[PDB]
Amino acid sequence: CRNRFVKKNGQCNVEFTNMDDKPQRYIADMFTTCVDIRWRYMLLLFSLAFLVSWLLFGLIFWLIALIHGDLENPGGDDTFKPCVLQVNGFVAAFLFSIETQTTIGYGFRCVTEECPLAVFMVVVQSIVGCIIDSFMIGAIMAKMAAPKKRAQTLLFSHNAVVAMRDGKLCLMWRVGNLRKSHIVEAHVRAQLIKPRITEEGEYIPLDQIDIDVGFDKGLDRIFLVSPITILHEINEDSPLFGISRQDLETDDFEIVVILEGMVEATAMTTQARSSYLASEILWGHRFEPVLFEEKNQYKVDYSHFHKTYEVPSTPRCSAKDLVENKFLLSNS
Amino acid sequence: CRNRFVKKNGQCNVEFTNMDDKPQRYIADMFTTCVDIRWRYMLLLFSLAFLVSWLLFGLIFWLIALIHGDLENPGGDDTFKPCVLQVNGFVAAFLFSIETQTTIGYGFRCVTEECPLAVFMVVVQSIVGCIIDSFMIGAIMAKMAAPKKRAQTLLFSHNAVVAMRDGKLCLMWRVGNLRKSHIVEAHVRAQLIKPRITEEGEYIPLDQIDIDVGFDKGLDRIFLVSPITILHEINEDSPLFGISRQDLETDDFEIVVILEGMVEATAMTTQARSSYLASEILWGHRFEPVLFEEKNQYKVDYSHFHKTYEVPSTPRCSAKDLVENKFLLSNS
Amino acid sequence: CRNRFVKKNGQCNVEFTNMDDKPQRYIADMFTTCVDIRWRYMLLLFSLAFLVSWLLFGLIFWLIALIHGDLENPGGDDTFKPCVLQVNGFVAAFLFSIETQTTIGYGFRCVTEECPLAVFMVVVQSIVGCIIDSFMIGAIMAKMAAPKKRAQTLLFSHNAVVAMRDGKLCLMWRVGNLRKSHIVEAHVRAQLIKPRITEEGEYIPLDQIDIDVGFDKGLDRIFLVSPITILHEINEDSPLFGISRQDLETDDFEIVVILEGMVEATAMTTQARSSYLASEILWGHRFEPVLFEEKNQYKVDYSHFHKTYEVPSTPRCSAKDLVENKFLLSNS
Amino acid sequence: CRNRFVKKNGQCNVEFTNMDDKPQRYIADMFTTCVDIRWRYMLLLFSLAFLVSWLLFGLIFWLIALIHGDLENPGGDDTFKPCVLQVNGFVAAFLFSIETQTTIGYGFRCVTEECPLAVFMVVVQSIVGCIIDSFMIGAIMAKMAAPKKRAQTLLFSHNAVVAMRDGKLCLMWRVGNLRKSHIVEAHVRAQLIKPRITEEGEYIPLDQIDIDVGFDKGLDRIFLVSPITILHEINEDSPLFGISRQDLETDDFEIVVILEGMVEATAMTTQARSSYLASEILWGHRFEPVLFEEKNQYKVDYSHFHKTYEVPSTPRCSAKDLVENKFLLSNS
Ligand SMILES: [K+]
Ligand SMILES: [K+]
Ligand SMILES: [K+]
Ligand SMILES: [K+]
Ligand SMILES: [K+]
Ligand SMILES: [K+]
Repeated sequence: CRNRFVKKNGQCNVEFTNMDDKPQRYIADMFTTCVDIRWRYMLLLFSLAFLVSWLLFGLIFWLIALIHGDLENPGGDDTFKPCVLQVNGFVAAFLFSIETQTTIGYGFRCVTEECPLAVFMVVVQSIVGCIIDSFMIGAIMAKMAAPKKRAQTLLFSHNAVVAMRDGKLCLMWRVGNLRKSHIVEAHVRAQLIKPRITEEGEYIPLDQIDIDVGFDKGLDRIFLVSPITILHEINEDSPLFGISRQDLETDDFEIVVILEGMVEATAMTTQARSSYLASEILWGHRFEPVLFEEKNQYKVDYSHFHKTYEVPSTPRCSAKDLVENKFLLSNS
Repeated sequence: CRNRFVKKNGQCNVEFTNMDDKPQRYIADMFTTCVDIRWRYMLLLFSLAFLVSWLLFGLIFWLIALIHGDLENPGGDDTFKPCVLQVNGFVAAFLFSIETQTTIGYGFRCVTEECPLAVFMVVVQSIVGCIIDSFMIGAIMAKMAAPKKRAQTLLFSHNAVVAMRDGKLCLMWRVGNLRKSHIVEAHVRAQLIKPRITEEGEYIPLDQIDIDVGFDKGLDRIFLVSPITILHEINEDSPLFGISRQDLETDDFEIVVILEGMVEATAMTTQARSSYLASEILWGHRFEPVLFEEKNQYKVDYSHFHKTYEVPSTPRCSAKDLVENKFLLSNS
Repeated sequence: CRNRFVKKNGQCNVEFTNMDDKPQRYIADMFTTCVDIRWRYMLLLFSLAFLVSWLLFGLIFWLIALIHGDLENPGGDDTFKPCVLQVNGFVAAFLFSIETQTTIGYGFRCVTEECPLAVFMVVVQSIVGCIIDSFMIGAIMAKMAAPKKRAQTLLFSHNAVVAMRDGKLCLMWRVGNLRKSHIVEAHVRAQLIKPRITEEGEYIPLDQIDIDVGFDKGLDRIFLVSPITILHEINEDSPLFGISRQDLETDDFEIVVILEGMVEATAMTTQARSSYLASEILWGHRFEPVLFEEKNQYKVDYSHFHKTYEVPSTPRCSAKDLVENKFLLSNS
Repeated sequence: CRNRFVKKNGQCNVEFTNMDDKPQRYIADMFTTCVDIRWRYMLLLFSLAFLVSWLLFGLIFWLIALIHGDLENPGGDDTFKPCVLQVNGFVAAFLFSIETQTTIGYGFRCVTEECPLAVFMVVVQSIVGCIIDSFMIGAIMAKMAAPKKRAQTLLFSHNAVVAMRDGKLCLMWRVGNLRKSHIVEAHVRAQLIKPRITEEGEYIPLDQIDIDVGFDKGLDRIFLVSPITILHEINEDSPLFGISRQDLETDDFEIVVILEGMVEATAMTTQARSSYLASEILWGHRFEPVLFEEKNQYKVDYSHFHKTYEVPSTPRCSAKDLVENKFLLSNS
């Protein structure tokens, strides 16, 4: 009922305000800023840069022609040589500027040996043109390769389940790869999200509490080919230790799940996220198997991926009740 | 007898089906998609992009010439100036389009100061041409650098062995580097693959069970120069604890081995994989040494890399038998 | 009073001297060297490279024209063909050199089929031009993407605090993200900086002593959306164990804080640093909450980020006193 | 006396032989292969690629001119239009090929609307030219950024020392950064190298034995500004446990030291290595302090970096002797 901290699609539900220094901080960070904005704005920006330098040098060449007197004698003659042939006005200056910087160089408008300043300006513009190109190439390459997109070929089950596995009460959710290309050095994490008040009365608007997926033993590291069911064994140290099936219909909390790993092709790290609300957690359920063997290989049927079935033999009490009860029986 | 989950060459043996959303998910992920397809398709795609934009602008310039009336007066005269010189029809329009976007700019077909729209279109096409170039460069750079190729200069022994080392029964396989360039931050993992039924009757089509290579102590991290023999000591926590030489000819299971690390030049992570079936594991064997010293250095003879010899003194029972037996003797 | 090892802005306060081999070591490392210098020097260097090769080949073409005799017959005639058309002197040679290497290729100055050496030199310069371009592109891309800039969209609280949380005395500082884009695989570290003398009398000018943020349990790994308060519980192993509120006004030491993680877009690791002097640590204080819920989402108010309030119930003695005192009471 | 496995400069002392499949394995890995070879070979290879495609298309255009009959009428007339203007023979064909692929496009030799095949070939060559460019750019960028070069601005002390620190016998060596730019996520490892025979008689030509630098506690992770002394406390689990000052003049072994971390600018991982022979380890010595404070900052004097002084109070026995002796005294 409270609210969702992280959407099922991985998107975070918080917005920032009253940030103070953001513009100056975004300028020092401008590259990050630049690759974060939408494609259409990034490109708009670069085409502006091209446009602006074309106009600028165009203006320079125009001025040079003006003062040198080339406007009235564009192609020269035996007695007169222009700084740049065929610049008759501003459009021509602009065209020349475009043809030089882009290195198209049609040649109708062309530099001559006449004016050291025009030759100089052609040197500057060629360099400046390489610089801008380099920036545009860099930004495009970067933004293109963005690894977070890989998270959309990665999959979490719509639900998480609670069931007995190997004698232990466990929280389980399913991750899968939608591509035949690997997630290298993949590993999982999970957190329980909810506000709480400490014993000193300090109010924590949202506390983030680890959910042990096997980090200490290195079992958080998975080799992901066909879908894996991720397991949190609920025990003395689990924030879920004292929670039973009925506490699930009542309580308001959220479990954030994460899967990190490197996109095989680029070895770049992507982070895939989802979330399970208390109401999205199915007590006493098990995931339908997606994997099966055929003659020469194994196949994953992905239409069973989200599916679960009831296991009525599942205990309805907390792992705490389960432990303590075990010790009334074992104790008498 | 069951089947192989991972081929000796590292290739995974599973195929995906009934995937639902794949096309839309592959489009949001399109870059990953694009660098995953074969070189010939990726290139085909880019040349299509070039072709398509050339044709398109060619078409534009053609239309402009048409309406302006340049088709009937390609080179102009004292009284008439075309939007783009020498466009006499569609081929010429197309050529002009190619020469502008590629920045070849022969110049026979050439823009004039006459039509703001033609000049404008030359501005747009130059920008658009830089964008496409940038994409092609990005994709090629990425696909070219793909780190998984490095896995083919990395090597696993064809067999794994079981032998006593330093008083402990151990599973061993050999990894090696085929290049004089390093694998940075290299480390190993192994898993035992097989289906199993839990005590609650839940059927796991393939369970992946860690094989402890030294993670807790950090001994999973290796410095790989000449071939290292990787060691799994079989003990109370080893899934192999209760397995003896005869259980090996009988049982059906598989051990997946992994070696991850960064290609020295690019510091990109590669994952190298292989697999040992129960029948590919040699009980009571040891690897032939590949390393030997000469006057000023050490040399690795790689023709001994896969070779093993029998060690008949090796115990034929399980590490479990071995432990418990030790405590009948030590116990009486 | 001593001095600050790391500035609040993350900048390190040490300078190096008497380095010996620096120039030769910087040359072998030249790329790193090159991307470390300021933008204006890096660019100055590349434009020098362009300039130098233009001049050089310009010189070559000039010499070729000279000896071949093209200077006196620039455009040739029925009886004579120049090596490169229209090179009348050095400026023209230079222009030709620029037009070829940049691939502008106006065409007024143009290579002919006449001299194998001129054609050859055009081949060499085209290649050489691609090489230099490639270097400039590489350097610019790299320097542009530098991940340390991301650290300026990351934030530490101006102060650190000491307060009871969940029955334990803790040192706390606050980190936050100023962007809606993630820090992937983020984690924290902290060190206590100060000189000390060992029991053998060895003087360590500055010793760096770990401050346990949860590494053993993996709690150093944070998922950072809205600001997290980082917690050091002061206990038997904490270098702060024996320090009380009064020891804070007296002692001279420093706590260096670090947050590392990958910029989402580029998956490149950035390191963000700050520092708290003893005098910058507020005993008996708690951070003002920045996070609050509204109808459909959560919002962070960043104007409360640095703010703290007094918690007068906080004990003023050391965690050591606190422990030992607990055992006089529990002991009688 | 035996031999050095890793040189002081980090270079590994082993060579590989009898490798079998190397060529085919190097071809699948060709990119890695290509960025590993020397600059002069890599460039030679690309200029070959340029040369080869220029020649090839040059040949095509020549053939086209030949059959079409352009060789005898290079510039055409009112009644005849060539496929490509001004191709009079092979040199001209070659020039045209160069001018098109490089996009120089002088324009004297120029495509016409006449032959669909010539136009087609201009399309193919433009694309092919972009592809090759892209490869060359990729390879150069990669090879340029190689992170291992960073290891030459990183430094190990020429010697390692053995001395008491804080009541414990420790092996110590010194690492330092020669740049004002950081090594991000830096950490250390060390190994003891030597051949040995197991209790089963198995001969290990060189065994690599971990030297505990603090991995379990996370103290292997260092924040490196001014030089750090790395510490191996010699204890029950140290392979050096039973080694005393005299065992050092006698025994033959080697300690390999490693420092890994990401180059700040590129966030690429570099590995820096060195080695200490038994004879390069100084028993009863301490490093001279390089760090000192001045008015507004700290400075590192790098001329003291390798220097050590004698500490005559250092015990000359093994950590084993030291422990056991402690328990004869404490025991009576
Ligand atoms: K031209
Ligand atoms: K890159
Ligand atoms: K541990
Ligand atoms: K060009
Ligand atoms: K051109
Ligand atoms: K041109």
